[PDB]
Amino acid sequence: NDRPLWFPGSQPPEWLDGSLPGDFGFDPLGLGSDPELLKWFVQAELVHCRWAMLGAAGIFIPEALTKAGILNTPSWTVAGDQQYFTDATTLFVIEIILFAWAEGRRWADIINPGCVNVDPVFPNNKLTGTDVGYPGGLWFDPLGWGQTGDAAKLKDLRTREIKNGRLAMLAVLGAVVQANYTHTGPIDNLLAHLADPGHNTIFAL
Amino acid sequence: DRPLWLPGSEAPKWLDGSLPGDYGFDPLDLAAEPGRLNWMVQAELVHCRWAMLGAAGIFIPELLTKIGILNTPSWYKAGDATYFADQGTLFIVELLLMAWAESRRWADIARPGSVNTDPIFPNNKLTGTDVGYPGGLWFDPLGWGSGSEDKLKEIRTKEVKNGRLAMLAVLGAFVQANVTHVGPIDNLFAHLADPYHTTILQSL
Amino acid sequence: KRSLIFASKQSLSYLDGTLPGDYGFDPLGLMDPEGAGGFIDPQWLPYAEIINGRFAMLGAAGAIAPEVLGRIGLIPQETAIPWFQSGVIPPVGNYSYWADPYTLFVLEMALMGFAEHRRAQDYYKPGSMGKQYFLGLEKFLGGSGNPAYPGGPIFNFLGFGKNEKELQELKVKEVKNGRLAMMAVLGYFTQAIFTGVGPFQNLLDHLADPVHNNVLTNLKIH
Amino acid sequence: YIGSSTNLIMVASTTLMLFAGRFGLAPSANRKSTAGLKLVDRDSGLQTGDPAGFTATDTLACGALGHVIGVGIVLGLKATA
Amino acid sequence: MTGIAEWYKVYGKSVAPDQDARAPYYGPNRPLWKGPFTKPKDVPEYLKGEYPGDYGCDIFKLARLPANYARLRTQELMNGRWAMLGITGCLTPELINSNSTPGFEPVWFNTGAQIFSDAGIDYLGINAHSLFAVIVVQALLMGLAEYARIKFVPEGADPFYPGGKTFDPLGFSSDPEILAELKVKEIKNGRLAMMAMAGLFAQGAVTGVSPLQNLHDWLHL
Ligand code: CLA
Ligand code: CLA
Ligand SMILES: CC1=C[C@H](O)CC(C)(C)[C@H]1/C=C/C(C)=C/C=C/C(C)=C/C=C/C=C(C)/C=C/C=C(C)/C=C/C1=C(C)C[C@H](O)CC1(C)C
Repeated sequence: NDRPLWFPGSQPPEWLDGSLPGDFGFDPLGLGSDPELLKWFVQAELVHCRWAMLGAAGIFIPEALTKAGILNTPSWTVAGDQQYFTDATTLFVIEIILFAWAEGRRWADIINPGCVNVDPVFPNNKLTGTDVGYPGGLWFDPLGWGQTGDAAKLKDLRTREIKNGRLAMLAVLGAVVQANYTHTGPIDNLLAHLADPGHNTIFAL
Repeated sequence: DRPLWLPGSEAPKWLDGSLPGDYGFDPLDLAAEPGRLNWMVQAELVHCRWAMLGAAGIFIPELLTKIGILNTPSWYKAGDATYFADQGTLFIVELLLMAWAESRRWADIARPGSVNTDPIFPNNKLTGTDVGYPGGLWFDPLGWGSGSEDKLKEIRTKEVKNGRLAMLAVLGAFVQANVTHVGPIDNLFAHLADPYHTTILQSL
Repeated sequence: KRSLIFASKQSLSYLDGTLPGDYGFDPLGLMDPEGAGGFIDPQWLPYAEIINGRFAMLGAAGAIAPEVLGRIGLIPQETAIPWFQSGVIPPVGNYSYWADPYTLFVLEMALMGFAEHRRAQDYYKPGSMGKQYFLGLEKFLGGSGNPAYPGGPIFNFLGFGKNEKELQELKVKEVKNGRLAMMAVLGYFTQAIFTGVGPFQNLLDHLADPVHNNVLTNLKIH
Repeated sequence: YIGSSTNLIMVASTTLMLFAGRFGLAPSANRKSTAGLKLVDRDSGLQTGDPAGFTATDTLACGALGHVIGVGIVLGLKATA
Repeated sequence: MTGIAEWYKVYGKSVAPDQDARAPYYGPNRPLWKGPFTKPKDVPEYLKGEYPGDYGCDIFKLARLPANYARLRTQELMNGRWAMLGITGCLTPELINSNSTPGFEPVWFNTGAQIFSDAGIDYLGINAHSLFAVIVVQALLMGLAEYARIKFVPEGADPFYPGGKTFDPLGFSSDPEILAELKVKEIKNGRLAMMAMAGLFAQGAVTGVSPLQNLHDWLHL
């Protein structure tokens, strides 16, 4: 199944075959050789990619809208050390308790697909999803889209999601490291780079 | 088959489908050895029933004391109040009376259907066929635990669940008054006042 | 077929495994049947080992029991004393019992003589303690073929070892615990000299600061 | 005391003697010395778990001689320097 | 049959032919990762014991694919050998001299910034601050050794146990049985080196002091 590759002139790894969404035969280290580990890795990829989408949004959009617009969030790096409705070391435990349920349901789905597709309270609110990592139902795909019967448009949308998500992952890693080193926010750094593309770089520290 | 403690899992072989409250919750396999299962089900029956009674003496008193209808002392301070008898004497009298009742139950567990007759008067008999559920006119004055097997599981399941919750609640009170040094009901009405700064973590 | 500690070609010739604790450890060849004599012979050494071990089991669990029970606080503290301060060695310490320790020693000698001489006469002449009248209970003290294991209605009144396999395993367990208790009593003695405090005190000192409380740091005596 | 010169000397002497006895550089229970100081093999009859043939008696002998030599060296170095 | 190959006073398990130097560590009756508590539920059906260091520990089921199992074994061997050299190279500097008074450094994790600033690397007490003059030489030398190892297998030698005259000059592996146990010895010492290294990394990350000084503080105090 010849397809575009990360490295045009390379033989695709045998275990990869292009069926998975966003599969470009990029396994230089041969980590996803074992099929079961490959399945686990694709689930991990999906979850990291979505969490990175959310993190990039919440890191940049507020900071895109502070130098302009209205929302004056001072920074995302010092956003943690603030005051809120509840303290930090117990907000953490509240988050852990609230997330244990959902994370356990997803874990059970990964180990045993289909066992966690029913609402525990009312045994009628199913989820209508047979592809792992994409439950669907009415909390995850409320606005119809998400299924296409038997076609490949869904595969294209899957690839779009994977690719946007890898971009978001890289962007948030850049946000973290570039905040750690430049001692400054991301958006003003972008503006400064645009001002002087040449001298303002990773070398003028 | 039945809803287990984990939605996706396989119940242990020994906990097939029978005992009331059976949810296949045995991660540590503490009843795997044959014969031990009967001992444990009786053991949990005893703790839960005791815990039900122990929770009604730790919360209901304080429940209708804080609002105020009885003015009883706290659960964790009732062990020093002077009563008509002595604390030590009350302990020993309990021990002997507990010894008789516990010993009668023990003989039933070891040899089922052997302690079913009244010693003083060999005419009164105790209505009971399942170990751990002995009826008669004393334990079962209303006949609410005999008949079709279907309702037996329901009521027995209702019994154990309230008991399991009761055992958990009393454990709280023990530890939960130990560190906070305050009554249980006081903690409830202090948790609904400012919930987000009254937590286990903020008690060290 | 079994664990060997420091066996030799000579030792393994006569140590085959019949005895409970038989692991071939005989570097000095003290149980060689070729030169069997009065007390150095195959018939006496296992018996002497068992008896020394049983008295050592009583000693190791008795030289430390009062101290432990007083530390947990259920015996009087004045009776919670190290073993060497209980009048066994009056110079290091003495205790006032109902009788002075020499009268107690004479009573002990009389009672232990009545017991020990009978044990000896059953060892040398088996079954001889079940014939002559002895307050009517000479029939309980008849013993069996093996001197170390009488197993009568008195010496075995819970009736362990109904089968031979469990009986032999229990023998091996007895021999091991006895050897451990003997080594423990030797440790009690040496630690009493080198430390001046009871065995439980030494254990707690080691458990507190193991690297500064050991033989290397504590051969300064005091 | 672990880093002291006495400790180092004693450890080195004992280790060297044990190494010599174990690796056939000194007489042992299974390594007899002839009149020409050549080491021949003998059956001492003591079974040991050491593949080479180092016995418990060999260990005790080597340790004792190593301690003797180490004490000699320590006291000599103290008296001289 | 060759240089210090008949030197049979290092076996480790055999006073005599009673054992063949490979009976343990291989086959069904071998030591496992939980001693006698290895009732078969975690010992898989592919770890039979043909390879050195097989203790039957595949909790996470990584080596369930035989091809991946071979790759993992080679990868274990290489970090294992490199870990052995590294721990030796991290300790020997601080068993010979000590104190960072000159541009020398007895601390393994502070010797890398030694050149970067101030002085250059002064072996035991080769200069200046030029990074990209050691870097290129090391990159060039390793790239070709790295490249000559993945290739250039003479005709049929194991690419990880060549055993010719340049990698086994002393001929310890002439006897197959002594090669079987030496492989177990190699992997086990290698695993120890790796755990020691993780200890150095973690201890340095937490305590921040030289590993031996950590030992001195722990033991003496
Ligand atoms: C989507 C990725 C992304 C983008 C667009 C940027 C953009 C920028 N970064 Mg950030 N950065 C990133 C990822 C990214 N970074 C990551 C992953 C790291 C961690 C290594 C960093 C660490 C970092 C530091 C420490 C610094 C910057 C700086 C900069 C600015 C100057 C460019 C530069 O020095 O590049 C440096 C880039 C790298 C070292 C890594 C390459 C980036 C990725 C991996 C490759 C590009 C991917 C993709 C093809 C780009 C598509 C862009 C498209 C939307 C047009 C610029 C605003 C500098 C700054 O603030 O200047 C004002 C600065 O000091 N970045
Ligand atoms: C039953 C065997 C036994 C046990 C458990 C102990 C335990 C202990 N001894 Mg005692 N000891 C024993 C036999 C034993 N000893 C014998 C036979 C002698 C005479 C040579 C001594 C002479 C002795 C002295 C002089 C001192 C101790 C000390 C100690 C403490 C450890 C620190 C130390 O330097 O040890 C040194 C240990 C030895 C010199 C004896 C080592 C060899 C014997 C055979 C013990 C072997 C232990 C073995 C693992 C079996 C343990 C059984 C069980 C616990 C698993 C510790 C409480 C020290 C102490 O009190 O610290 C405050 C101390 O100063 N012991
Ligand atoms: C087995 C198993 C099984 C199951 O299945 C699961 C589990 C359990 C999880 C698993 C586990 C695992 C593990 C543990 C691993 C580990 C690893 C390591 C440690 C490595 C190291 C590794 C290590 C290594 C390589 C090392 C290396 C080293 C080096 C290079 C060094 C270098 C150096 C030095 C000398 C010093 C100087 O001055 C400088 C430098 C430059 C710094």
